[PDB]
Amino acid sequence: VTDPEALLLLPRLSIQNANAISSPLTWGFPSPGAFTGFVHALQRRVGISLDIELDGVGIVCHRFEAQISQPAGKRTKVFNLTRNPLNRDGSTAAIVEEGRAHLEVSLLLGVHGDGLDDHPAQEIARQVQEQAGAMRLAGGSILPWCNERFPAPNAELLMLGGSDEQRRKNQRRLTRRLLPGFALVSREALLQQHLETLRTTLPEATTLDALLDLCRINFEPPWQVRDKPGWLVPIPAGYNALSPLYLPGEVRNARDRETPLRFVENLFGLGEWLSPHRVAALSDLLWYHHAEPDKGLYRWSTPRFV
Amino acid sequence: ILSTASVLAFERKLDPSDALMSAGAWAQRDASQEWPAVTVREKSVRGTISNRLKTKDRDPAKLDASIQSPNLQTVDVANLPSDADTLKVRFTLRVLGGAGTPSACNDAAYRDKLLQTVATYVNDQGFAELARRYAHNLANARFLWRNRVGAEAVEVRINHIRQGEVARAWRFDALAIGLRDFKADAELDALAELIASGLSGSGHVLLEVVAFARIGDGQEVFPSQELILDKGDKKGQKSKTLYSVRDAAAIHSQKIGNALRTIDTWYPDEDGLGPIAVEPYGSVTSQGKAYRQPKQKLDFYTLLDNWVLRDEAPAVEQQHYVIANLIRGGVFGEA
Amino acid sequence: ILSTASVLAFERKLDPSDALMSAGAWAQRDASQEWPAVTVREKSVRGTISNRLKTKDRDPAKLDASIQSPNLQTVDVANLPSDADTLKVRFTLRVLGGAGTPSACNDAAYRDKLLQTVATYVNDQGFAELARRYAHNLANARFLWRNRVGAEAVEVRINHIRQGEVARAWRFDALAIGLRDFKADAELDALAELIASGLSGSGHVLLEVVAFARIGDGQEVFPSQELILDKGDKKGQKSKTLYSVRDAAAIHSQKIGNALRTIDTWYPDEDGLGPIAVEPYGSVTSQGKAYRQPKQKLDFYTLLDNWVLRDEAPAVEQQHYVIANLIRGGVFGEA
Amino acid sequence: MNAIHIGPFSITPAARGLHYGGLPHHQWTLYYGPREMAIKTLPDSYTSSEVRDEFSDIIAEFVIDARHRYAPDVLE
Amino acid sequence: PTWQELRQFIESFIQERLQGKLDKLQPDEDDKRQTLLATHRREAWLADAARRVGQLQLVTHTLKPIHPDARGSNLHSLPQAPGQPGLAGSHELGDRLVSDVVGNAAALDVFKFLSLQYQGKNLLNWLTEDSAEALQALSDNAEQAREWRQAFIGITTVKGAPASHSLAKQLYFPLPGSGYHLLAPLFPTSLVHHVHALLREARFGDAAKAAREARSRQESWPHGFSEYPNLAIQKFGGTKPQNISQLNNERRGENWLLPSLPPNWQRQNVNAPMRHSSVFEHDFGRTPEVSRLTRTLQRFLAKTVHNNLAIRQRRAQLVAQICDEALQYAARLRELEPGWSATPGCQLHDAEQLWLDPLRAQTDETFLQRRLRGDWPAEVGNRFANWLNRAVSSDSQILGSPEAAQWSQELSKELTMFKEILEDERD
DNA sequence: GGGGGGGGG
DNA sequence: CCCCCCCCC
Repeated sequence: VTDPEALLLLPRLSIQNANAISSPLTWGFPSPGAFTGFVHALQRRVGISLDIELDGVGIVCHRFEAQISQPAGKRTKVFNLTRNPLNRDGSTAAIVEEGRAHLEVSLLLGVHGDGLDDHPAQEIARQVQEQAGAMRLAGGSILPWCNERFPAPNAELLMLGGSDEQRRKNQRRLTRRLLPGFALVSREALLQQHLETLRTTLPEATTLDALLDLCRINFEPPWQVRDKPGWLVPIPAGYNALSPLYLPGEVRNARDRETPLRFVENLFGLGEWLSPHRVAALSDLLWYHHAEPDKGLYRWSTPRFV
Repeated sequence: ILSTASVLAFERKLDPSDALMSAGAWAQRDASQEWPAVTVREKSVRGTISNRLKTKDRDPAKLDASIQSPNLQTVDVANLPSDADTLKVRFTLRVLGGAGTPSACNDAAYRDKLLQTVATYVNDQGFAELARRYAHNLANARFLWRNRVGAEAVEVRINHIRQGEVARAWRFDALAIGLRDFKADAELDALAELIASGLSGSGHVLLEVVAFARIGDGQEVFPSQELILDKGDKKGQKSKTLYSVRDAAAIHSQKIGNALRTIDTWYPDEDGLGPIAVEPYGSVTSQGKAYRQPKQKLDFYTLLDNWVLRDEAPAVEQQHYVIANLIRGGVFGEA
Repeated sequence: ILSTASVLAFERKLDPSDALMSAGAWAQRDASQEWPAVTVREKSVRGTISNRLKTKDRDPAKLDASIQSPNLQTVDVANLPSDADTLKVRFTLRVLGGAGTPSACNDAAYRDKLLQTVATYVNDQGFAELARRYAHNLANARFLWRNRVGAEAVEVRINHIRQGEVARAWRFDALAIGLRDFKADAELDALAELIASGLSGSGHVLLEVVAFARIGDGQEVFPSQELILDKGDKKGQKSKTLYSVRDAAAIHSQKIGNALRTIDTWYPDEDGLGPIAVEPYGSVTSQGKAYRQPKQKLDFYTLLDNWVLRDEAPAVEQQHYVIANLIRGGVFGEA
Repeated sequence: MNAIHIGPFSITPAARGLHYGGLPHHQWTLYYGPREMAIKTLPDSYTSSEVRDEFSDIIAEFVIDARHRYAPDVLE
Repeated sequence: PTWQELRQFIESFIQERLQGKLDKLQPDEDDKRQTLLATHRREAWLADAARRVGQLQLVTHTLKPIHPDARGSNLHSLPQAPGQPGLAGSHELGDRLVSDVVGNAAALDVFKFLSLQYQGKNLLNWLTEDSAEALQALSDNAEQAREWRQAFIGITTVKGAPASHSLAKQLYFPLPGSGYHLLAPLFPTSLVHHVHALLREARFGDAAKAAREARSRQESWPHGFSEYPNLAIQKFGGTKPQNISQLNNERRGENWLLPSLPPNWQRQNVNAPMRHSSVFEHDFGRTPEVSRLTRTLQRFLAKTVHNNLAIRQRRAQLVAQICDEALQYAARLRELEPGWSATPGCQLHDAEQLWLDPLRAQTDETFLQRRLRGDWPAEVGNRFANWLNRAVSSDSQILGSPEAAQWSQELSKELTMFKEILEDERD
């Protein structure tokens, strides 16, 4: 919703057991809403004391490992589980299938505020790094890099460049820092135009079928494969309204009785993983919240991408 | 009237990393940064029927027919190399601050009462006994589990990482410190002071825990076995599967946490086992029996509602158990 | 009424390792730590028709048609080099102890009764006959299964590894010590006392066992062999796959365990065959017939349910068999 | 059970049954006449359709190789 | 139209249920037939159904897939269609909507008593309107018909207070100006059932299997197929999938999650090309990603020009991906040893070694640290361009036409970008 | 057909 | 908390 005055690079963060089930329809890399919520929790915890705002997160995902296995005779996969403790009668409890993933991601954070002029860049960078080293990113603990060879501090780069060439060199150096990974971006325009292409191909086609067609490998008879522009993952694109926004004390057993609750349904969109050298600026990769609370639509996206 | 909060959840304080397992030689433990990792391999077993028979297949003809059909499995096995008698197990522990602060709470009054109860607990005795028992369970390598059973010598090195360097190095003989006695030692008290300051603090305390076990040359190490459901599939699967991160055998973080939380020596049953893991309704998976039942007034939930709501503060041991549950975490709250 | 527990899981005492086989020469076996490992190479076999026919292809036309077009296979084969006559097989055994205590037990009172039963056994007749027979099965190289059947001379060296150093060395002629007679020898009695001290919990016993067998220059050795689910054609008709850990042939640990457990000379059938491997229902896969069937009251489960549940103590050799089963370990217990 | 005859193909099981995993298994053999092409271990709970579908990929690969091996010549 | 045919159909339904439970019980004595016909043969069974419709609930989004000891408010609501483009949901389910049933496993029979087609339409939409044939076909009395209609139509409306349990998920969302919403999500079991049905047609349908056989026969077919690789199975009920919901009893567990995976989710290893002559043609080129990219360039090079420039745009994008992977290869070459390029060897591609190992400038103070700074190696991509010249088709029709000119233009532009990327490696 | 489990008393 | 009926293997 705003252009960041600076970009803070949180380095390689090893998230231990992240929620591999991103959505009721998708598994794998966690939701971008988890990353945006983590950055908002960082702004809630240490952002206010530094007189800065932390909005917008760019994910690089340097490493992914899924705690999964492939059973023999099946082409699908299953989630490795954890043994929950027994009940009070000594019996095994009912198992809820929860999957885990070891992530290694680096985050570009959009920083704007007067506190950037009040503190050194390395000071606020080290403060938000040591705050983020005791938090969670998708349900997993963050490994804060103890007793390895060379630890990685941040590099907060001011986006108000004095010259266009110096700004370009800064963005290319920051892209070179986060090199072995893929920027995950939102593709609402690509999914909508592919929906229009399928509607010209066949009418009454929903956005779900256009999302599904952009993920399966289509085999065409003369036997070739229908190509895709990018990786084109199905991402959770936010939450849509399923109920009116009830009063803060209205909903029974809410998390807090001061925040209003509204039952939601998952919104599914198309995301794309790209090499981060294929972007004009690294501020395009930032994932922003977008509530629009009168109509539900509690989305996260990448505005100012293309 | 101080009703209990309908959601009440606590973060996992003392959250460990996955215990990376590597191999090497004893008296080369100082240069253990380049030790090759233990790799999980596959092998085949042909056993014979040795389970109990239910008095319908005990006839010699059917039993001989069952033996005549060969029973075969594939098992994931982790072994030490035949020139490395020492198993090194390394993980990172983050002692998080705000141990008595819940993640979620409905009632503001219940949150204030719980914070006041925890604050009176820190003002009275602190986390000093609990961090002593946590430093004990770090000091003996209970997180090695079956790697600790037949080892010649186990030694635990624990390094406090303040910013990027070892702020304080502790070295413990893990076999000398028992699995069931919580005694007093100067280095153990210093580690207890550090862990209690991390629990009482606002940030976190970072520790690197490395355990060297002299199991034997080429012996079988025991990483955590992965819980994979067969789900009634037609094709036979491998019976035993292990855990690894990247060609490197590992123990699950919850197993290391369960070994770290094995401090509960205050359950109403007899302590023939010794300490058990701090669980609500005192569940022990190795026994199939749950101590600290709610029919007695010593389970975690009734102790919390007595300590917080009705102001019936229990004994100091049960207060230690309640705060150990709060450090452990969990999802509580009636409907 | 003292019902037996649903889970009575026992750990494995006398823990073996994957016995790696290298190659070398006789009279150079003293310096054998640099010996090159036996490689599991590949070769091709042309299989002629040599099995029983099913009274349908017994016609000469279809038999000659099948013989005219035979079938080819690729086998993993492990051989000595053409300049190496001696096979060396190396593994480490770990005599743990605490054999009466099970790892998991649903019933505490049944666990106490089993502990009292094993304690009264040890007070009456400890691990003296059992460790003597285990030292026998180590002394003759029964873990050389088909590497012993035509060996010219087998020599077994057992070194007690204490603090990374050899505490005591044993050197046995494995052909003089038979595979069926359990006689007495002073060095064998010393090894029996060491395994007794390991099994009683009075000491930590790790042994390095190296067996040198004279098979011949280039002769085929017999390591452990893996199961092959699919042959296919992408894999070039892989019919036999032998076991190897890292470019080095090896025997499975459980095969060494089964060879070490061959102490049971007290089954109700005649001992003209000799000892059989200790197992519930005394099963031999090569014989295909269970000695100690559940019908004749001499198997492990009925003897354990008489000795412990109903205090019906069996004979001294039969309770030796029961305690040998407890040393072997298993998933004893009903569903 | 019994052999599955797919044209010239015969899927015949071994009479011996193994117990891979815990479930019983049988080693099923696929022949094109006297030549075997795929020996695969399959459960006894498998139906005939599942045993057919296990070897259907090798069957289709052999069909494709026979089409591309004995294709007639082309005059342009 | 007539109430008599609806009465005949519901009497036939209860008679079929009566003879089904008589065949299931197989009773020949002990007066079980009289007790069975005394409660499931008359209108009182409908009154008994009045005791069963209040227990069941027809929902589209439920909470019971989240931890089964949680008791929340499962609600049947169709979400509004979002005005923003390019995102899907359960709002896309229009007439292709299957409503899940939650409640007891014994009252569910009355669900088909609300799902028959007597006059040609579903009876819940028949009972949502005050029709003439309605309220007479099931009850002779008016008030009994009204209360039966209200109880039978209450299976759609949510019962109890609006509530989400503690074990359910609740996630704060930051408002634009100074606020939060708690936003408890529910499992879209109707949407999951629709996606699972579509995947069932895609993977085990008759037309899909026929297209798979046509691919296996390498013959033509009027329609294609799909594969859906890397699917994940998430079983909700462990012992009784029927305890979760009725739709989860239709598909026993098996959530069938789509692979939203990053491209580095299957990182094999990092290897150092020691005894080899060129990195692009021996080690980097054998990775499967650039393998599929090179086969894609081979397929797109020998093609018609009717969509040419647009295809060329795709081709430009395609060729960009390959040099991206080259940088990605260099990226994982940052994960290797600092001084692997200084090892001994007769041939180790020393022309590329200034870019292969950037960390050897830390190893050597002046032996090779100043060499990369003074040389500024950017010609290596030209060597890679030579390897990329092995990615083009050997067709003289492209060389005669301007297709080779456009290929050389986009190749020169992308290796200009690659050389500019390799130029400022010293910063 | 048998055994587990949910639901009503 | 115990018994019976339904549903799954």
